[PDB]
Amino acid sequence: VKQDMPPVGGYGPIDYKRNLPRRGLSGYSMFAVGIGALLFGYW
Amino acid sequence: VLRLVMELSGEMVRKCDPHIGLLHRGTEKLIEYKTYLQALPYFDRLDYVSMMCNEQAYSLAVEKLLNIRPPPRAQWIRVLFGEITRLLNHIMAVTTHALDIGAMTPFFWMFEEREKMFEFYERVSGARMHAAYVRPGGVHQDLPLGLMDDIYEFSKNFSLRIDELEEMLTNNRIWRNRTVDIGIVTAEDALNYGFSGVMLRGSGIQWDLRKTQPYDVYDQVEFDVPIGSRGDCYDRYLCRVEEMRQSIRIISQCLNKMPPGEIKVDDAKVSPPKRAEMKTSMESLIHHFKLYTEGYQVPPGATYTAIEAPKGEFGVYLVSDGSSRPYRCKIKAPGFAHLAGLDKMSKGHMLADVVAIIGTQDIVFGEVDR
Amino acid sequence: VKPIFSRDMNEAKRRVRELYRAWYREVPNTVHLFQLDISVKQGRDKVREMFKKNAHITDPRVVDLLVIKGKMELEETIKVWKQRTHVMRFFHETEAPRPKDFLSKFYVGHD
Amino acid sequence: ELLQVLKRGLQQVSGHGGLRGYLRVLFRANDVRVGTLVGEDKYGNKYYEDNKQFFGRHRWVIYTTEMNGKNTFWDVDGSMVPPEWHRWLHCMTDDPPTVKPPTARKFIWTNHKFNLSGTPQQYVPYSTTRKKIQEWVP
Amino acid sequence: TYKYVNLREPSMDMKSVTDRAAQTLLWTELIRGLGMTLSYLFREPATINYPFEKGPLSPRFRGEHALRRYPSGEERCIACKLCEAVCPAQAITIEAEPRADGSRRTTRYDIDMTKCIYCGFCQEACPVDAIVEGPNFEFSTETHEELLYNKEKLLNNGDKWEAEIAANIQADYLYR
Amino acid sequence: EYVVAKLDDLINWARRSSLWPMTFGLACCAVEMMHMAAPRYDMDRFGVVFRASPRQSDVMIVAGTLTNKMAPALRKVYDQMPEPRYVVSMGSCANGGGYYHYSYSVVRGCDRIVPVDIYVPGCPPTAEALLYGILQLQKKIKREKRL
Amino acid sequence: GVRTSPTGEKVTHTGQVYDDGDYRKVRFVGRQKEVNENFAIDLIAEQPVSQVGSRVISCDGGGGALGHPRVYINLDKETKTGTCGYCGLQFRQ
Amino acid sequence: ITVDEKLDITTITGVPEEHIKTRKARIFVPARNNMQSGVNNTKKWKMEFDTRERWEN
Amino acid sequence: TGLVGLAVCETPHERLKILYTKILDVLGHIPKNAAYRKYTEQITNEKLSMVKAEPDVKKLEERLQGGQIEEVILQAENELSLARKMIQWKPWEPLVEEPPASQWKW
Amino acid sequence: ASATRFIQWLRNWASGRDLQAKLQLRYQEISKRTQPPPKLPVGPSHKLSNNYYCTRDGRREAMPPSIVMAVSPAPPIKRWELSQDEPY
Amino acid sequence: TVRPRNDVAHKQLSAFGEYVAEILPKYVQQVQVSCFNELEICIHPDGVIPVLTFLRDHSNAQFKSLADLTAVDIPTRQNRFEIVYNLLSLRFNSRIRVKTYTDELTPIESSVPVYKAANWYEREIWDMFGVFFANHPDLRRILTDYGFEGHPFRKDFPLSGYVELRYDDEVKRVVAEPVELAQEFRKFDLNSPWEAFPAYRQPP
Ligand SMILES: NC(=O)c1ccc[n+]([C@@H]2O[C@H](COP(=O)([O-])OP(=O)(O)OC[C@H]3O[C@@H](n4cnc5c(N)ncnc54)[C@H](OP(=O)(O)O)[C@@H]3O)[C@@H](O)[C@H]2O)c1
Ligand code: SF4
Ligand code: SF4
Ligand code: SF4
Ligand SMILES: [Zn+2]
Repeated sequence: VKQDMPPVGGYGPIDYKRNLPRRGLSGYSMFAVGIGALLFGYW
Repeated sequence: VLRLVMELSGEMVRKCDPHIGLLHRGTEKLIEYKTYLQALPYFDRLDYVSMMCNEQAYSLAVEKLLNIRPPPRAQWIRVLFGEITRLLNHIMAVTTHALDIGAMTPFFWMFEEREKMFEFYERVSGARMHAAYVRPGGVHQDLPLGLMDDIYEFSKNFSLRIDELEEMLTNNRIWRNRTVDIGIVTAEDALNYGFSGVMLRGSGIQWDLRKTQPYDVYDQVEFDVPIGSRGDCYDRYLCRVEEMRQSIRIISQCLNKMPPGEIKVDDAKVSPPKRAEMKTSMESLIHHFKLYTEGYQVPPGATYTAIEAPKGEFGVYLVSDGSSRPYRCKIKAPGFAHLAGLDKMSKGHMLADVVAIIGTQDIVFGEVDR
Repeated sequence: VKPIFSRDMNEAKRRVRELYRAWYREVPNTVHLFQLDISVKQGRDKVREMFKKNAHITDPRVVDLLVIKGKMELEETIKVWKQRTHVMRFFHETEAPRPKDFLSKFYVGHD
Repeated sequence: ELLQVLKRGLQQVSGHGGLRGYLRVLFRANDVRVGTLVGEDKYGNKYYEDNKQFFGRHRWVIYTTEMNGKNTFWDVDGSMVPPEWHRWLHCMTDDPPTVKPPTARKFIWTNHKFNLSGTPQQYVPYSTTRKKIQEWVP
Repeated sequence: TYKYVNLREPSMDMKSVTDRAAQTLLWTELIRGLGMTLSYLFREPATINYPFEKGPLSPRFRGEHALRRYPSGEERCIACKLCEAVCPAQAITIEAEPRADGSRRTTRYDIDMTKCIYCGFCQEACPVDAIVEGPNFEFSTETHEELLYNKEKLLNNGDKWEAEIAANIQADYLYR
Repeated sequence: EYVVAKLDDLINWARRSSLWPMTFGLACCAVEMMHMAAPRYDMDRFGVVFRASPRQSDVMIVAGTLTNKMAPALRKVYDQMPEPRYVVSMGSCANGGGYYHYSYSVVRGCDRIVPVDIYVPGCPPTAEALLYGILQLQKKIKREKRL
Repeated sequence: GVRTSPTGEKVTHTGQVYDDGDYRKVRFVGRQKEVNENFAIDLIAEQPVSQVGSRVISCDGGGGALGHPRVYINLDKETKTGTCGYCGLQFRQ
Repeated sequence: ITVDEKLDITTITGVPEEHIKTRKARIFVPARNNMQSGVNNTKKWKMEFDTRERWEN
Repeated sequence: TGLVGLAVCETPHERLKILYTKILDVLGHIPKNAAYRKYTEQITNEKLSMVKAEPDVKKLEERLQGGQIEEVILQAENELSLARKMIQWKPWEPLVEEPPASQWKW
Repeated sequence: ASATRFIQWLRNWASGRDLQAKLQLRYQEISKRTQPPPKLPVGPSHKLSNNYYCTRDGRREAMPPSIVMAVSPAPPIKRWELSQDEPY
Repeated sequence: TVRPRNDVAHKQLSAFGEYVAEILPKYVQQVQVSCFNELEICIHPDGVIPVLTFLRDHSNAQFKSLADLTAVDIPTRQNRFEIVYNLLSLRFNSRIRVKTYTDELTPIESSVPVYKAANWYEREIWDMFGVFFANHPDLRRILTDYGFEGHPFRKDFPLSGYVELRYDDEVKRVVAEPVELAQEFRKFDLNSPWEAFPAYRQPP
């Protein structure tokens, strides 16, 4: 007989976002790397 | 494909008249000489993409004439394949829009996924794309035992696949510079234009069709309808991506709820009988002989249906006599609705802005048939 | 009480005069800007053969409807749309017709 | 890790022939890959598949050199594969000459013809009209 | 059930403003856009080499028209004209005649490929199962005459594909 | 001589290696045309590129329906094409009108406007069958350009 | 199977020899005529006549697999064997 | 306001080429079939035009 | 605060009360015995009684309107234009136009 | 290098978690030749007794009544609340 | 019982069959039809603009949106064309049909000031049917050719057309038009004897 069995476990994205911060967010940290690269560059 | 006669005052477009109908195949007069079962695959070939979202609007319109409710299982096939078209339609609505702009990668990223999508169509119906599958007698052929496990396996892998687009196209400075603030239409004038698809739904107006008017086993399936703030192309883009995200939930709930039983309509006076059944009994073979050559003998009158397309509305208007031939039917596809807006959408916008308008509205040139 | 389309009896004929006046001045524009094709003189003769077919004036409604139709098929070449000599060629040149005769049509094959 | 991948490539070249074997496969076919062979086919076609490899892995259906009289060595298309494409190449699971053979009918042709093209023995239309006869005799 | 799209300005003061200002002074989102394409390069290309590898198909597939016959010879088609009436393109032309020996069969049987939208109604409307759609693609021609199939002469050449047809029809009876 | 005959093979091989198309949309066929770009049935594996280049292009692939409005539009494009040119009719509409053969507005299958070299038969012309629009075309290039 | 014409072109399932004065013969000059090797008329007589014990027997191809509507054939006549409308299969007694 | 009622015979404005004057219409109700003994094709008028030349292609 | 459409994101109370009091005077010029005057008055006064009862309430704005308070005012803005068009061209009071030929059944 | 062990670290590093669910993703649980021959179930018909078409009307009630020549068409479409799964 | 569809909202929707009829013009109403929870009203051609201003921004009936503007061509009646204005309410969630009637060549009052979408569908009717519309801005041919004769839908002329065959003949650039030969359409005489339906047959 032709029938369907529900295999539900990981249904998918039910309004879910995988957009996560990676490799360290900026704010003040990447500016310290940026100006830090300049100060190490000039010296 | 499109003529698009431009009147450029200097740099900005003032009068954009889309001289469309360059693909008038003549579906209007040609169906008049065909029966209802014979005229079925014409409405597949109405739009380029929709196959189970198309014919769905036609088969339910024939069902409204015949006063026949399709079997419980067949309706669950109609949603499972109705949403997999809603997945398929919004692939082209994003990718060819990106192709018209100049984005090279995101087109190819979804087309490998799309070629895996047509594997579901192939295993369920002989044709690759245009499948004469959704019929006036509900659903023609049953799902094979192999497919139901593969639908879940695909949706499990689709989760990261849809996340690829939001980690690529939405967060871009280029897109938020380009698509933002092109033809901001939120006004009650848009109701008078009557787009109904993604223009009204994706900006301001809460109204849709799926929630207000159930067609095939709705309210039982959970929905999240995305509604934007501004009438620009970018809000119309994001709601489509959120529609793509809120479609797997419908597919997963369809996988959870599958009542085992009959596929075609129980009455053999409308649905053609099974091959093992027709070769033995007399009544079945006559009904098999008469449902072909002759149509159904439909009740006279006029029906109207509009099941929510990702592009807009397939407003089927069948006018019927006692005979098996439908004398004039008209499907007013979203093409005529969206191309009417271009007189307002282009005012005070550049040449490259017009390219963005056509894609986000998804003006498929097949829509202009009626 | 009744629709009149645009004009009543007499003024409809003056609209044809207005249509003939406008279309007579547009045949130099359909040669220099468009394409030479045939001739300026033969282009004006192409107008005369079109209006000789419409010798059956009987209603104001029929005349006015032909004027509105004439303000589109001949308005197409004023504000130039895509034709490129393949379209907007009213006179048949590719096919040779058989003359109306009892001896000529029976010899070739008709009715 | 990099040494293990390099050893797998060297073993792949040693599997299918060698210096002359792998070079013949690289020039004729798009990519050379080693796997289990089915072998049995009319006009010696290899059809070495069975490998897991990737998506839709009924891999490497190598065309026979001169199937009927075309000398397909430098140029060959999908004109080959006599009644085995439905199982070993596309849809079914079982191998056509190994597990499940097609049933004999004594009507189907033993030798499979090539693709109909601009060459002689090409398709042509005809009508079954007997025509209305005309009677004239002295 | 009412979702929303707009966030309505997430930036407020100092920490939430400067990081949003960072992706405009420098790029970062360009590097984030680079990241997704970088991972996409390293994963294996899903490509099929056409003359050697073949794309996945179904047991019931429509593409090539060929008329089947019984195991003990004998043309299976009956000339009902049933398949003619269902045909939405009106492609299939049929003239019927008695074969002078009682049996009622075919004389003219042209299914032109200039027409036909490969709908597979004639496959499903045939009571005798004569026309079964063979899974074939190998029929690209130079001329119209070479393309449109003649009165059974090129269709009974579909006997060369009948080894697949007899195997693929085993999914048709008791549907899939 | 033998040297001239082998040189003519190299000129034929130059086209047999690479063919750059101007693919006409205006069809449901156009999606199956876009499935050539799709990685599963790769066509950039050949010398074929989706850069189009309308003036430069060699082999125009007419996909699907040709109406009377688009009938003079496609003809003027074909005249602007370089002399080594081929036409691939893709889909049943482009062959002889699959549907809409008996319709008023559709030209009955390309050949009445523009001469067709290779016919692709299928409505949805499957990416399997569409690779006979390239490989069978490449096979058909013999030409026998003697003098 | 079928007898070859004096003109050249082979006859089909029905007696279809092209006339000497007919111009429609240029089509088969250069390219070959597609004529089927197996002729259906000779294959009817090739299949042996099966024997029936009972009065009325039902004909089938092979159940639901092979396409055949179930037709019952009367076998009261001694001379000329009874045959179904679909197959060329004959029945006796 | 403004009626301008004129009584005259009907004329063809949106008409094709010279073929209307030559072809003759036969507005006659279709007769019931000899084998089929049912009256449903009847009781409705049908305007079928006279058939011209037909030949095998 | 933020309105859905292009209508201004502001809630002007009593401005709705001005518009509904104005249209009642517009209806009482030419139609008096006509049903158009009879049916519109019993809906507008029903709404006016509920507006006067509850000031600046979200439940009061939801009373047979659905959306925002500005959207409800927009649903009554062109109602004054509909009433003015009914006064200029009036089919509500007279009935004299010709009946059609007896054929509508398909 | 073509070794999967080192490459899987790179694709996981460059934006988002990967590893599982590949681009090809047709390795395991892909059933060829579908299944062993199944039996399709019958609906509310097929089983004999009380299977009259008098009860199963289908196309019977279809005749349109001609009507006449404050009331609403329906109770007004009340707006639905925001989604519990995601607010924005 | 399994297989048919059930109706309950018919009586609630039938109230509009009284409501719009109680406005009572001979200028508007004429005949009201209601079946399977859908309303069909056929309105005299002289009033179309004042009819469509009603049901728009009206407190009881708020439609605002026009989805379809279909036209029915029928040769049985003296009034040949039955233009159907299909309206859809988004506030009340209901559909209504505003039918009209026009003969061979008479202008109807076009709904350009009422609806901004109407003009595109209005051009479509003038192409397919040839029904001219008064007070219309820029009436152009969209679906038809720029040199097309007659009107593409009209049941007067055949399915194949008249200028169907287009050659690239002896003239270098000019595409031929006036040739009228085509492959024959097999018009199957399919119409089943015996009337299948009661409550539809009319006495002569
Ligand atoms: N206006 C005039 O020029 C003019 C004036 C007076 C009379 N005519 C007459 O009218 C005719 C007009 O023709 P044309 O001059 O326009 O032709 P053309 O342009 O010179 O072309 C001749 C073609 O015929 C083929 N051909 C010629 N001789 C051949 C041979 N011996 N073997 C094989 N193929 C051959 C060639 O094909 P290959 O390249 O493949 O061999 C070539 O493509 C002439 O024959 C001439 O006598 C012309
Ligand atoms: S193919 Fe089948 S339906 Fe068609 S005539 Fe032959 S037996 Fe009849
Ligand atoms: S597949 Fe469809 S269109 Fe093609 S011949 Fe069969 S019935 Fe006709
Ligand atoms: S052949 Fe089929 S898919 Fe291609 S354009 Fe025609 S109908 Fe569309
Ligand atoms: Zn038998």
